[PDB]
Order: sequence, then structure tokens, then C-alpha cells
Amino acid sequence: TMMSVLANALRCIAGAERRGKRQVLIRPSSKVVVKFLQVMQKHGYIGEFEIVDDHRAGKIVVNLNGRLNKCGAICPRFDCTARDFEKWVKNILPSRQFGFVVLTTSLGIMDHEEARARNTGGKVLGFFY
Amino acid sequence: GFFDSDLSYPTVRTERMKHKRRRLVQGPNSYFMDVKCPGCKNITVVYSHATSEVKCNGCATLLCRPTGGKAMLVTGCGFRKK
Amino acid sequence: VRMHGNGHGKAASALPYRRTPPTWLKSSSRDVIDAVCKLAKKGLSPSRIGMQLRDSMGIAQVKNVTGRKILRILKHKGMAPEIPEDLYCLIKRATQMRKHLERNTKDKDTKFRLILVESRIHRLARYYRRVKQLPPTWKYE
Amino acid sequence: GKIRTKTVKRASKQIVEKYFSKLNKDFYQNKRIVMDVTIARSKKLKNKIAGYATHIMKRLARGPVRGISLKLQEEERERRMDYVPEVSHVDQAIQDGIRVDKQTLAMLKRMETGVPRHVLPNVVAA
Amino acid sequence: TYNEEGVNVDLYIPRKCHATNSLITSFDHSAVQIAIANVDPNGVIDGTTTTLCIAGYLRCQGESDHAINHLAIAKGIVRI
Amino acid sequence: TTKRRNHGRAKPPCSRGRVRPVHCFNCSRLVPKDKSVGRFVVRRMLDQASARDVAEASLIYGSGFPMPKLYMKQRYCIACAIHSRTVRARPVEDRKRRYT
Amino acid sequence: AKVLRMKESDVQKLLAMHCHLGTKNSSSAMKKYIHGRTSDGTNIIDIHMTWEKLILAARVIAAVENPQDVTVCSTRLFGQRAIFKFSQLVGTSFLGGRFIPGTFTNQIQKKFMQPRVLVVTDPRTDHQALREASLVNIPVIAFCDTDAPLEFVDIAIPCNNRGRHSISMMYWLLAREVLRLRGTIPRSVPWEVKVDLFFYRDP
Amino acid sequence: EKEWVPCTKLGRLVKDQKITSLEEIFLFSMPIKEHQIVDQLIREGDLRDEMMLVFPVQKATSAGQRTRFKAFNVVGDGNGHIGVGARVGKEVSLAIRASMIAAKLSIVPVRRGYWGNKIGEPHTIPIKVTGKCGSVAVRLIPAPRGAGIVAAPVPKKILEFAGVEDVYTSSCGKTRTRGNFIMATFYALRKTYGFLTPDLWAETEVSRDPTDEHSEFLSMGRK
RNA sequence: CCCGCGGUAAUUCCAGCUCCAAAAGCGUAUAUUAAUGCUGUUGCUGUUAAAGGGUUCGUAGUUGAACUGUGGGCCACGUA
RNA sequence: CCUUCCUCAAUCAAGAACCAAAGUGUGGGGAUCAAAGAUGAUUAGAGACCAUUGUAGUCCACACUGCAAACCAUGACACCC
RNA sequence: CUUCUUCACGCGAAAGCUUGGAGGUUACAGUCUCAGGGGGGAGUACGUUCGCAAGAGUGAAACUUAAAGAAAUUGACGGA
Repeated sequence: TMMSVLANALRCIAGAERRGKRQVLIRPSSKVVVKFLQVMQKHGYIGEFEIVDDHRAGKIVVNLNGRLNKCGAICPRFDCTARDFEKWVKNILPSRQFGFVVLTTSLGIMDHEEARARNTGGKVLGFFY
Repeated sequence: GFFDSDLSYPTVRTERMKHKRRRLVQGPNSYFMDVKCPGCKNITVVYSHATSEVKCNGCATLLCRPTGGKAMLVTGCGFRKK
Repeated sequence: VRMHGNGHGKAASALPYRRTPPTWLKSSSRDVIDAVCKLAKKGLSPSRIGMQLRDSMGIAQVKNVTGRKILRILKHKGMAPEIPEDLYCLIKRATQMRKHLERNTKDKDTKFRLILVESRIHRLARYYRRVKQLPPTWKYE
Repeated sequence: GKIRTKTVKRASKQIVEKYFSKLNKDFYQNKRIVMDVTIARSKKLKNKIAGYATHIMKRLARGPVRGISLKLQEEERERRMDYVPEVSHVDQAIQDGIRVDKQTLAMLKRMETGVPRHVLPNVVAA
Repeated sequence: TYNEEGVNVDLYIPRKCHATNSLITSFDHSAVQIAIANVDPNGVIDGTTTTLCIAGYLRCQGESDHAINHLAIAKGIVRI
Repeated sequence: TTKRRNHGRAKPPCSRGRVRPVHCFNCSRLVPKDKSVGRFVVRRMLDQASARDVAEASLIYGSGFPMPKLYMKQRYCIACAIHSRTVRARPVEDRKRRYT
Repeated sequence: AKVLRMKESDVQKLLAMHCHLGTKNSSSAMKKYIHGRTSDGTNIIDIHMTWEKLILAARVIAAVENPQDVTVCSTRLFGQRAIFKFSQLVGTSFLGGRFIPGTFTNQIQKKFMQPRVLVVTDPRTDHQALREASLVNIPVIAFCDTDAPLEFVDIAIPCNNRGRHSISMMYWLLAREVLRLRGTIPRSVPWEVKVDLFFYRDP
Repeated sequence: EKEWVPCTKLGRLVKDQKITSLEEIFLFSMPIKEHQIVDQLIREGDLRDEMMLVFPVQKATSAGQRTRFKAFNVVGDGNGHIGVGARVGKEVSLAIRASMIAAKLSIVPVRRGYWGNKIGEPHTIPIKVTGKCGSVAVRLIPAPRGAGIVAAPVPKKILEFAGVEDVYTSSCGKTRTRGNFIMATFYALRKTYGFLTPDLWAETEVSRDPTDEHSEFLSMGRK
């Protein structure tokens, strides 16, 4: 099938923005996804979400507004350390100044700009702008 | 379209329509019922989906048939629900 | 996509979302044991018991009614089945199918159907061994 | 092609259009008319106009022929708009408290704060 | 927007799609600006309009009515 | 360049992998049933007065057919169609949309 | 008002003109503002909305500095008189029948006007105009029936428009309120004007 | 006319010295048609009004390679707005001139940017965005105050006429196909107001018809 | 170079003159580097322009979901 | 279907198992349609179209084969519109 | 299985493109895989391996050349 639901979720999410599906109940979360969702939410892109139970992997109800321009996942994940921060960002943000790149860290799942600010490398997840 | 509502909450239309494993959460669609054989003053727990049989044990015989969907109750067997 | 079929078999029973059975009546582990055994002594395959039970006993979801799944109980309770039953079900056909095939002339279907199953038979067994409950050094033939 | 050219038709028309009514159905005076109410060029063209003017009138004479008029009818219609007191197509209506649909009565009821009515659809029927 | 010193810098602080709020560009010819005149008791007071400029797309989508209809729900006019 | 999608065959979506070829009764190279148009019709007999002659001489009654009539199961394809001023490029879109 | 909820008389009017039962027994439920598959090619169209829309129509109508620059349209025979009757009264700019474009697609044809707005009534028939609205950032309110497409009419007036008084009544009725606002017509007016002259064609 | 009546009311209002700025169109959501409106509105000296492309157009036709000229005018002024023209004519100049009007007409607001972050003022694209066309691909990328910039000569002239200096380029495609190239460019230029900014945006407060703000005035000296 | 000049009133040939370009360097060759995301991790392609097999199984190969990772509490105040 | 069972999978070189026509061997098989051929006719030529037949084939038993504009010229699997 | 109304932007050079199209991608990135990579020479060669046998499988360089292609468009034309 496909594995990274997070990833399915991004393409799909994107579409959701794009034609304006303003809430989704996604099927069916892990620990991971959420941390990431939160970041965007922290960053004024979508509204807020709410995690639904299931007895098997959760569903989450997601608030959006119209602020996302693009959200990616990178398969594969990749190390991050110094310069590579420059390159990724340059690669994917319409200008270096807005958007976030997210990698997965020791310090938690985290954006690169902040990461740049935290001064820790780790592995790369994706990005949103 | 998708405004007034909630996907999260359905309402008065809106449960009836969702299908089985896309009921927001699936849930045993079938259910159980209580059935009585006029055969005796004693009665039986039943599946509304059964694939096999009920025997009355007020007299060993079967009140329903396996058939795919809801199983076929028959014979003046009376049932109520949970 | 479906592993012998272009179309889709959704089918399904929908699990008791409620794990707290059942909005009308509790039973004891003793009961369930009692039942099980009685049935198991009655000889269904456990899965088959389960099915059977589901209507026949008209008491549901084995995993709930004592916080288990039949097979382990049975196992522990010395009423394990001989084998990995799905592999069996497939086998019993397969066997049958070889027999049929033996009768037959030309039937490509029995070949096709046999293939898939036997393979499957392999997968599963390879799997049982993978889960160390194939008997080691084991195969179907 | 005894098609009255565009120019023609336009002209024969136009002369009644600017020079309302009068005429004949006779070509002959309508002819003279053609001479007289225009300052046209060739005779043929006037006559042809005329022939049609006779013509157009001849069927105007029996109607407001496709696309054509004299403006009175209009001022009758205008004066016929006026059916008001000779019609109340309103309260001809046979019931103030009404024989009608349930919910519609119901939205109305909640809207009409608990007011007491029988709530019944138009039938039940599709 | 704001420049290195802060400060708006550069022309035309854009429009935005007063429903979806998607940006409004400069070549939207199905976008519209409704200033909708407020009622008072018996009337309307005007000067007071609820005003929107809304993009084209929705007009394509049946949500020119509809979406605005929700939007308008979110801004109620004559309601129950 | 390509001119008509299904290219006659009415089976791509469905299930009819390959389907019934026929000699087309008018030319007779062998062809599949859905690349030939069909309009299996009954068919009329006699002119008016030859019928009148036959009508007076109609010592013939009812049975579900009060004087009977023919029936031609007609199936045309390129081969014969053509000459018979039968089937060709209409205007565009009708090359995709069915009779009423 | 305060209060803007329908009266039994209003109700009387509405059902009377016969605007309220749908087209085809089901219809485009993209316009799912019905609730009720109703016999013989209709539905119930839920009125409530209709109303809510209508008054809104006014709330925006009442903005226009130049009410003439509120542009009315009607290809249905059953609408012209009416549109005028609204127009005469409002000063609208009206559009009967076959539109013929270049109108604001051309500013160089005589036609040229440049209102804020256009109100359409047979979306369907009235496509050029829609198209025109679509050219020029114009919205279009509209008398819509239940399968009357609504694309690029913004603000639907759920509306059975089967001729007679249906259309006209609706239009007239509509008017009454706008008039209450801009215009000063008080409510327990008659509102003088009648569908009888809103009406249509004769004889 | 040289005394072009700006028969639009806008062009009127405009000619009539109320609201002479593009932005007022863009802002107010306005569209145009009348070419003089801009030409009126902004015309201060040199603006950077230009002809660019000069093409022959043919319809082959029996007794005729029916030949016509297509010509491209780019109109711009050195910060924020560009105005595009391609037009065809049976005379070359006429095509230019036809293109001129289109050029006037096809004016767009340019949200410029910088790169890295703001400096005293933008001079870049504010984003990295793309124009695609038949066989064309450019994506125009943020650079800073001293760039010679990747890619094509061809738009570059325009860019200059619209007011930016430094942006990165990645050009991909059939440069081969220059007509389209410009079309792509324009398009690109059009997305010079694309992307939901996090960078001003906030809320756009209403701004009511500056046209219909003078409705009566527009209905005066005018019906 | 390649597009092409040239059968005479040739724009590219012949000479002249004039001009031009770069320049004390410049022609040339061959190769090689980019242009080429025109081999592509970034970044190609494969319905009609090259390209997805007639069909399936299938070890190799790759790829492979969730879940028990988590912080918490309290206080202070300021504080939107 | 409230059955059991806990990732069981996915897709996949090699590698296997299939592949219409037709052919191909070993046997049916006989009727027809008809490759081969034969006849006409035609043509400028024409052993080609066209005709009139007619031999192999055809169906089949039985083998074997691998080639078929073997076309949803559109790998699969995925999740959406 | 649709057809397919009809709609979707979208995607596309178009032609055209649904179930969950050739859509949701140079704002280039779910997996796995096959293939493809000017044209011609040749899919051929005693090249080589299956295969009874066809021939399949596998598979070139030399030599050659500036195009070849594609869709649309208009035109022209037709023993249409």
C-alpha cells in the first residue's frame, strides 16, 4: 500500500487546503504525526486539532484556515548538521525567511530554523510553507 | 460542499447514512436478540446474524436458517431485542 | 491488489467497539471455560468454535468474555489445535484440489487456485516457523 | 429572388416607422408616397419599396406582423396592466389559518413561539 | 510590507478573499465586493455595510452562493 | 491522429475481453458485434393497392399478426455500410452519444 | 422590523403564485434546499432559506447608490413585465430576452453599462450575462429553481418559476421589502402595486 | 482621440483626477479595458514603455500564406507594475501599437521582495515562484542586492522596467520557443502577487468602490 | 561550423574599399567541461512523440503501519 | 456475520506457471469454409482485386509452441479528490 | 461495470485525460518494478542461449544520417 500515513496525510492535507476542505478526520495517527501537526499549528497555518480515540489507531480532527502554501514529506529521511540546513531550506522554501522545515530530533521532532537556533542536527522529515 | 454540520458530528441524518466500516467507528452491525420457541415456555439468545442454528431445547429443533444476511427466523418463533 | 484478485472483498464483521460486553449480561471465566471445553470437546476448529459459538452460544467475542482469545486458552488448557488452522483450511482444499486435479484433464483454474494456495501455504508455514511454531524442519507436501 | 432586399425591407418598413400609418394597401399611392416621403434615388427602388409597403401593410392590415408595430397596443397593454381591483388572485384564497405542510408549519411555529396548530405535510407523497 | 527598518515598503497592500481568504490578486473578474447595508429597525443604515470582496472560484463552485451563505451565516442577516 | 476512443468496441471498462465476430452479411469479412451498428427491424410488405387486391383477397384473419410482416435483423459495419450511405463521421460529439 | 419573519398573508401570497414546489420530482440537489420528493415532478423547497435569501437580497440591494445600476434580467416571458415593474419603480436597469453580448465585454458598444450588479432569473438561459458577470467581477443574485443551475449566481432565491404569478409574485413580493428600506414604504401598506400588473403578457 | 474620452467611468473618474493609481484598480479589484486609463494614470516621463518581439503570422490558405505580424510590447515602470502586450496586425507597427494597448492593458501589481531578509527595500521577487508555457519553465527565486541573476536575457529587460534587480533563476525549457517564453514570463509576473503571505496579509480591511463612491458623480456629466 | 551563398546587376562567393570583432595575440585540431534536470539523487522519460511485459506465481531485491516514546505537579507574580 | 487468527504483508531479479491466431510433430478428423493449386474472367500487364471452384489447413483427439495494433497502444500497489 | 451525465481545478502540446483519469508534481519526492533514452544502420549480425520445429530468448558495432517524430490549425485535395 503505502506506509507513512503522515505522508499520505500531507498530500491529502494539501488538497484539503487547496480546495478548502476545512476540517478532516484523518485515519488514523501515530505518536508521530501529531507532533508535527502541532508545529504547523504553532506556526499559524491551520487551526487546531483534536485527537479521537479508537480502540485501534486513533482518528484526528483537524482544523485548517488557509495559510498553508505547501507541506512536504521527504522519503527518505536525512541527516542534518550544518550546511545541509542551508541547502534544504534553500531548496524548499519560497524564500529563506518563511516556512518551516522539520527534522526529527533528540530534542524532539522539530523545525530546522529553530533547530538552527537549537544547534542540533538530526534527521529530516519534511517542511511546510 | 461541507459547512453547516461537522464531520465530527453528525446528527439526525447523519449517522444513518454512514456505512459499516466507514461508520465513523465501525461497530457490530448485527446484534443479538432474544427469541422464544412457542415449543416451550423457554427461549433463546440469538444472533441477528447467525451462519448456523438455534436449537430449542424445549425440544431439539431449529428455528432459523443460515443464510447470509440476517438469519431467517421462522415458524412463529417470536423475538424481542436488547 | 487482493492477493488472488483484481476486485475487492471488503466483506467484514465489525468488531465490538464496546470491549465491555455486552449491555445485558456478564458470565464467568469458569463459564467460558466450561463452554469452551464443551465445545472444544465437541471438536470444531477453534475458529470454527468461535464462529459457531458466536451464534450458537450466542455469547460473543471470545477475546472479551475472558480477557483473552480462544486459542491461547486452549493452548494453555491443553486444547490447542494441531496446527495453524488457516493453513489447514487452505490445505484441506488444496488437497482436495489435488485430488480433483488428479481427476482432471486440463483445468487451468485448479492449477491457478492450487498455486496460490500452496504458495500461501508456504508463506504461512514459513511464517509459523518465523514465529517458531512451525515445528522446525517442516513443510507441506 | 423576389426577396425584398434588406435595404428595401428596411425602407418600406422605415417609411411606416417614421411616417406612421397613413397609406393604402394599394401600391399606387403607396408608390407616390415612396416618392413623396423619401428623397430616394431610383424609381424601381421606390416601387419595390412601395410594393412591399403595400404588402407589409396588407399583412399589418391583418396584424402586428412578425416584428412590427404602431405603439397603441402597447398603450392599451399599459392600460390593461390595470386588472387590480377586478382581480384579487389573492384572498380568493380560501383559508387564512391554512390547509398545508408540517414542518413548514413547524418552523413557522417555533418562529411563532409555541402557537397551537396541526403540523402535517403537503401529503405524505412524492 | 515592512523593510529591514520595519516599515511598509512597497506598493499595494493586497486584497484578500473575504470568504476564503485566499489572497485576491488583480485579475479576478469573478470576484465581487459586496458592501451590504445594515438594517436598522425599519430601514437600513448604511455607512455600515458589512463589506466583503470575495474571489471568483466559488462562483464556479456553487459556493458563491453557498459558501458565502455560510459566511453570511457567520454574519447573520434575517435569521430565525 | 486518433479519431474515436472506444473505436467501436464497447468493452474497455467492462468484462468482455474479446467478443463475437460475425461474417458481415453484406461483404462478409469477419467482424465483432459492437463495431457493427444494429437496428434489427421488422419489415413491411406490398404497396397500397397490391395490398388492396390482396385485402379483398384477404381471406386472411388474426393470431397476433392480422396480416403478417417481415423482419430484418440488420447489422451494418464499414464494409457495407459505406456504399449504402450508412454510417460515417457525423459531427464530432455524436460519435460518442447514443439514440433515443 | 426588527422582525423579518413571514406572515400568513405572506405565506398566502407565496403558495399562491405557485412558486414553491420543485422541478422534477428530485432535481439538482446541489440545490438541496428542498426537503421533500414531491409528486409529479416536484419537491418541497424549503422556504425558510428562501426567505432568508430574499431579505438579504434586499440588504444588498439597499446599498446601491444608483439603483439603476442594479441590473435586472428575464428571458422568461413570464418575467419581463415584472422586471420592469420592479424597474420602473426601482429604476433598475432591465434585461429582457436574448441578451446578446459585447455589453460590458465591450465598453465600445452602445450597450455598455457598468453596474455593480446583475440579478438573473433563468441562470440557464441567462448564461451570457453570467459570463459577463464572470468577466467583471460581478455577482449575480438569482431566481433559481431546484435544478436551476446556480454557478455564478451568488445568492440563490429558491424559487419555482413556473410563469403565471409565480415569478412575478415573487419579484413583486421581493420588492415590497426593498422598498421598505430604501424607499419608505411602510409595512401595513397594501404596497399599491399588484402582481396583476407585475404579471405577464396579454392577451 | 488624443482627447480620449475615458469612456469608462473609471477612466473617467481617473481622467477626472480621482483615483489615479493602479493599485486603486488592483485594490479595488477592478479590471480595465480602456487603455488610456493607465496611460493616463501613470505616464510620468519615461516609464519604460517598450516593444519587444516582432513575429510574422501566417494562415496558409489557398492564394495566401496569410501573413500578419505579431508584436510584443512590454510596458512597465520601475517598481510594482508591468503591462503586457502581444498583438497582431497586418502591419507590423500596427501590431506594435496593438501590442501597446494590450501592454497598457495588461498591467499587474508586483509584490517584490528581497532575499535573506529585508533590506532597505525589495528588489527581488519575494518568493520563489514559477511560469510554465507549452514547452517553458522558469522558477524565479529570491536573491539580493548585487545579482547578475541566472537565466535569460529576455525577461530581464522587463524586470528592470518593473523594478527588481536581483532574484535567482532556474530556467528550464524551450527557449527555442521565445513567444511562449514571454507568455510564461508574464504569467510569472502575474504570480508576483501569488502565495498566501504570512508577511503582511493579516486582514484586509474593506475598501469600497471608488468608482461607485463617485457613483453620482459618475452619473453626472454622464447620465 | 550549421542554417546556406553563388547560374551575374549575388547580402555571405572573387577582388576593392569601407566597416566590424577581438587583440599582441589570434586561427586551427582533438579531446575534454558546461550548456544537459539532452542520463535526471536534486532532476527526465515510457496513452498518440523513445519506453510498462499477453498473463501470473515467485526466492533473490527492496519496502514495509499503529501501539507501551510522552512529563507532571505546584507556586509566584507579572502578563493581553 | 461480533468467526477466529496478530502482521501475517508489498512489490518483486533469478526462477517458475499460464499466453489467441497460426504454425509444428503424433492421431483423429471430412462437412464446410477455404492457404496450395486449378479454372475462368480481366487486364496494359496480372497466376491480382473480382468470379468459379478447389488442395493444405480449418474442428477435434493429442501433443508442442511461443511469436499475436494479444488495446483500458496507459506496471503494479497506494490515499484522495 | 459502468456507461456517463456532469464536474473538478488538474493535468496536458494537444489530441486529450476518472473509480481511486494521463488529476491531486520542475511548489519537482507514498512503494515496489519493468522499460525507455536522435534518427537510420538492425533488433542484426554463424553473436549466444532456449526450442522437435517454426523460431523464440537474449542482442551488437561497423556503416550511415538532420532529421525522424507528435498534435492541432488552416489550407489543398478526394476513384469521399
